[PDB]
Amino acid sequence: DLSAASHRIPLSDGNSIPIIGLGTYSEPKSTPKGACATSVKVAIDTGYRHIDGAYIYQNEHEVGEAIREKIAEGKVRREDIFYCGKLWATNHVPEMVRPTLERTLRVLQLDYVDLYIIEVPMAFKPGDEIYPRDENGKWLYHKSNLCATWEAMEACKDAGLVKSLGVSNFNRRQLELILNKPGLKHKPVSNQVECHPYFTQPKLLKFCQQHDIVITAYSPLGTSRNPIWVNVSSPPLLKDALLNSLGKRYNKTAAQIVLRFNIQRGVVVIPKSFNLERIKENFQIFDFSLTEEEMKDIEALNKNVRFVELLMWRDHPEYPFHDEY
Ligand SMILES: NC(=O)c1ccc[n+]([C@@H]2O[C@H](COP(=O)([O-])OP(=O)(O)OC[C@H]3O[C@@H](n4cnc5c(N)ncnc54)[C@H](OP(=O)(O)O)[C@@H]3O)[C@@H](O)[C@H]2O)c1
Repeated sequence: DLSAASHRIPLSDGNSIPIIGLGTYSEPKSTPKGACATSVKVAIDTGYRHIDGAYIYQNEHEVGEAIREKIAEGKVRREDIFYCGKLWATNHVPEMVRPTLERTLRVLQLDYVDLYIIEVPMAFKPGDEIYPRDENGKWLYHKSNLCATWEAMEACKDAGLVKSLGVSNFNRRQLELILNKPGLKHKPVSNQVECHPYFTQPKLLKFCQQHDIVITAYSPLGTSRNPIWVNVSSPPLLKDALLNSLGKRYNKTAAQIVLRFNIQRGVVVIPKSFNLERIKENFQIFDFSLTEEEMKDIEALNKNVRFVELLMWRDHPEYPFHDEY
């Protein structure tokens, strides 16, 4: 059903989202300028029609530069491109939601984004710094009011600034808080969370599917394993015995195996790569399919261990990882 030329899956609001997209986060200090723009351009030439980014990644202007150039030359129309932006923790005050989205539209130099999501359920001290802390290093938190923040996101869709609304790093409770909100206008159509063979999100996936919420697997390849924030407790996902074994069977890499695993179960994948060859490799997942037995053996690889714990904020009231899901 899913092909390189056509792999968009339905969202509950009547829109659709390409099942594979290009992630664009890259460590600022160790990433050449223009690398994100080049990659987005290569991704689009390869066949990607979905790009995942965020203002705090500090390269949203490069993302816009690439999309606009590809539109300019006629490689794609704006409508063929799906861009997802994110609302960071220091911008959850209702009055700041729209101005924050507008800044991103100005950075991208686009009239709207296809998907705008609350980046994390935790609210931080409003200001310039994206990581608020006093002289003692104590993180400056802000009282979260997801319901209020959501109503402001809704107003943004009403103004035509965004086609779909969603969330990221939200547990069942935080999702319910919105899904049961009195007078809910636009339900979240997506929840972007860590998801791969080592963290399959079995219960959260069921919950979301139950409410017609599509899951977007971030860090679908198990992260770049940067110790600054990545829990390296688990061995490299792409070095996994079974994943590499199955790869040989289909003459595919473990990366292609894990990506295929998620899209075959209806989970959107947004693998990040700024490497010409790997960008292409990750897209070649429509010419084969895993058997029901292999799908089961891969799912059986789950360890219930996150590569992204965000432990520095485990004391925040809205930390999403205490609950079982
Ligand atoms: N919303 C959130 O809270 C959140 C959190 C984390 C990530 N995300 C989003 O999800 C995207 C994906 O996640 P992520 O960047 O953390 O991780 P990832 O996509 O799981 O892995 C990326 C790492 O894998 C390498 N890689 C890419 N393709 C590869 C292949 N075929 N074989 C071997 N290595 C490969 C990349 O290096 P090269 O670039 O050199 O190929 C990079 O070091 C982000 O970039 C971002 O758009 C969202």
